[PDB]
Amino acid sequence: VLVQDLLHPTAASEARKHKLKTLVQGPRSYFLDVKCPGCLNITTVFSHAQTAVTCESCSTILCTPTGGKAKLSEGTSFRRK
Amino acid sequence: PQAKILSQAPTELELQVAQAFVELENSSPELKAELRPLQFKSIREIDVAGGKKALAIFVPVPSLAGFHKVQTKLTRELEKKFQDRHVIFLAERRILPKPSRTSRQVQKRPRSRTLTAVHDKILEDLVFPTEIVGKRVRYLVGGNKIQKVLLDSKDVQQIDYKLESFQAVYNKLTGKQIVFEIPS
Amino acid sequence: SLPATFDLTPEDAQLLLAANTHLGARNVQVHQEPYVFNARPDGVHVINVGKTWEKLVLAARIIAAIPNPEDVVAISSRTFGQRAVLKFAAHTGATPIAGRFTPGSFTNYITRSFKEPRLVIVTDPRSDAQAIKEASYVNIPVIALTDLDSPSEFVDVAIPCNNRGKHSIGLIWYLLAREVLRLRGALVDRTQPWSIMPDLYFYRDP
Amino acid sequence: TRSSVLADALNAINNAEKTGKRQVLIRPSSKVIIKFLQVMQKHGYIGEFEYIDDHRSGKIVVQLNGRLNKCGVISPRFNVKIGDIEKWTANLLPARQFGYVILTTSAGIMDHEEARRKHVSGKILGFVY
Amino acid sequence: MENDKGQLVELYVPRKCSATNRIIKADDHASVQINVAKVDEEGRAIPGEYVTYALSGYVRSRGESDDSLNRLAQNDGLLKNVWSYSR
Amino acid sequence: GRMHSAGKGISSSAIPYSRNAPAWFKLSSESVIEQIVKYARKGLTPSQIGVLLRDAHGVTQARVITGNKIMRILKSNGLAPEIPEDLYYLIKKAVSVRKHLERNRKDKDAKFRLILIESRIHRLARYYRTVAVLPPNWKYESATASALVN
RNA sequence: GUCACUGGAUUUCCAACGGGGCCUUUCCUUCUGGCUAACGAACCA
Ligand SMILES: [Mg+2]
Ligand SMILES: [Mg+2]
Ligand SMILES: [Mg+2]
Ligand SMILES: [Mg+2]
Ligand SMILES: [Mg+2]
Repeated sequence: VLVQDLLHPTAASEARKHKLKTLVQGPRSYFLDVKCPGCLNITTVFSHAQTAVTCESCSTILCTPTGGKAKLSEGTSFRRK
Repeated sequence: PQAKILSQAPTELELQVAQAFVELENSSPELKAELRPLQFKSIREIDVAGGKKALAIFVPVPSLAGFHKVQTKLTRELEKKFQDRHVIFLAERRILPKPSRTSRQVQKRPRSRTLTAVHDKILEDLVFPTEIVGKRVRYLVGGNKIQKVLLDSKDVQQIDYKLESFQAVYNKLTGKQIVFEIPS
Repeated sequence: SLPATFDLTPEDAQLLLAANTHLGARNVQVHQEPYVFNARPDGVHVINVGKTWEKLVLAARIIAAIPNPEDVVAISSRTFGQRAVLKFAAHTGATPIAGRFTPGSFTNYITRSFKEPRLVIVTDPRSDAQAIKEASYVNIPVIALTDLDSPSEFVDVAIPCNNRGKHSIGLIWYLLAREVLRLRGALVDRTQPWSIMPDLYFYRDP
Repeated sequence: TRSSVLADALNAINNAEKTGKRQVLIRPSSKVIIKFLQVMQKHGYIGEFEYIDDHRSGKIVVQLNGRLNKCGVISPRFNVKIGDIEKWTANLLPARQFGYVILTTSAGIMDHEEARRKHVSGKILGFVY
Repeated sequence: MENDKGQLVELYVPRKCSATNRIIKADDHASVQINVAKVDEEGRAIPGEYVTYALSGYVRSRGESDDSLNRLAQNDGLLKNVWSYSR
Repeated sequence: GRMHSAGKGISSSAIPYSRNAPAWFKLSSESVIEQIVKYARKGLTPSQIGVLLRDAHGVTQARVITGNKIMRILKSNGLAPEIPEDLYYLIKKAVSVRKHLERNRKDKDAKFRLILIESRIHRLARYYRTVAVLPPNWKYESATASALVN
């Protein structure tokens, strides 16, 4: 305080800050890849997705929406990006 | 195939590169069928702080997405076939002047086609892979300026050695001055 | 400008952790955040003793270069810091003040406790604040033993210790006295520890 | 809603110098912030400054050395006849011998000493000292 | 402050604060000047020889006399690994 | 802050700093524009379209990867509606409120809010009238607009 | 030069300050004119 590097704040305090309050703003949301074991098909779902997602067929489920990150349903695998 | 892939009959280097292109067109599962549609307008030579010279190949615009699919391949074999040179692909972009009471033209003038959009497209082509993750501009206490370009961390190998080149590529073109940095 | 002999050394880092200086306050403060190393589970903050040490050295550096060693005033109104600052007064010139500072000491030339120090040292800025405040009226610099929660106002060059009590207050004054004797003075080869036991600075009571 | 955005800039600056800070984050940025900061730098009333690129309007971080008393904006931007510049400088500047009223003229953002030498005038912009 | 022919008027020129570079007024009585001793190799601070700083009352008032010493000392080569330019 | 209330809420999307990318997706825009027009003919708005695309299909944002914002697409293919979905919902709400005011005339808060809604609508329509998305008159009318939602 | 007024800069100091031209993707279009391309691509005033 009274002198500091604003151009290079630490990545520890830039991560705890609010979404819009980062030195340049950017999203905190990610995307997933998900399969249920019954189909080999891969479906890519958005972390906060508002739509209850199904894979290409079979209307199992994938996620259910909430006020936060969508809730992935039961046994499923999810990678990042 | 020698003089036709050129378009505007000169010059020395371009024909030299043209014969280095068709040479690579000999293999044709891919490396021919993909390389033939892509021609280029011309090239320029620019020195670097190191003894290696820079070879900048001008590209017609919308063809520019074809040289992108190859690129890594083509700049790999071009830096092989012409050693001691850095090979980069820049699209030739029309710049229309800022309209005024004196220089003025009908049909408005689009945003791309503006001097700043073009110089902001040069920085994007010079680096070609490794998307720019930010920027700054330093306004120096003596009155001059330095664009700090922030390059990605992925595949930054494809560039790392050419960074003092890109710099001098930009300075002979624009008149401006660059620096680079990486994420952490 | 600081030689590698001045570096921490394991012997000293032993005395500090044994004395438990490194244990810091639960409520931290905004000005004392740099001296924090990390927080323990169950809300106990670990002071960074290397920053503790180096400050101590810078502090002892400034006590030194004060031309007359009596002018330096060591103040504690706390009990824990009292027998501490008397000893600091005995080795270095250092006219001390233990317990009641009495107001109007640095102002009010007519008082009997009148002083005109060129430096002040303070164990607890909270409890001693009367001295810090008067100090701010006469242009007097101040050294401070500070916890994580301590008033930063009108204190230059703080030494984070523990200051909740026990041995830390005694150590930091002890180590303070030790280092101003090595600087200028006669101790001469800091390589060897001190004849004086650090338990000479401590609180007594029964 | 934001109106001037120059006036937000010179405010965060003038607020920071006074609190003893050495650096200030401005937002948003704009050509006129840039040019103002430029005439302030070139007389030494700030250090260097660095534009940040967010894809929208930009930010700036300016380094403050002290030595600056007030930097301020004049809204509205009044049309200033050429002889009136004398009259402006008398009101809002601490002495005849230093300080700068900074204009915006067909000859470009500058200070009144430059505009005096270039014999130009226009809308007034702000002051600095 | 120069005068007509190159000549020094203005009976005195004040000190400047090391942290803020703000003038230190004659009546500023919370202002402080710090004298840190200079050492020859292996201790033995040199008498009469100081690395000195001056802080303004504002800063000592504001609670920043501490962190501004650190930034200054490290800069002037007193301390190492204490003060941090990024947060 | 908020137009028609005191709320200062900043809750919003932060668009990433990217013109291009995600470097991973590479699904060939004409492939997404296809999926766009499908949901268009299915009777969806640009708003709920880009959500369905963002949730199930990846598709971070359609302005990126297709170079064109969603509504523009529907217009070039000719799925553009009469009144913007902006207006469409405001008038929807306003009509939905007025229906409630008919069976309850003693609800004053309802009478208050209808004013707020219709105020928003006349402001919006003026805009769309200025940039000529709507005819030089238009002018939402309380009685008539019930059929404009249905 | 009279022992504050006045005459000149030896292209060299150092310095600033301001004005006009060009070159760099760039002075648009039109009108008149000059010379020319195999009916008036070009170029120049
Ligand atoms: Mg405890
Ligand atoms: Mg200067
Ligand atoms: Mg707000
Ligand atoms: Mg309101
Ligand atoms: Mg209102």
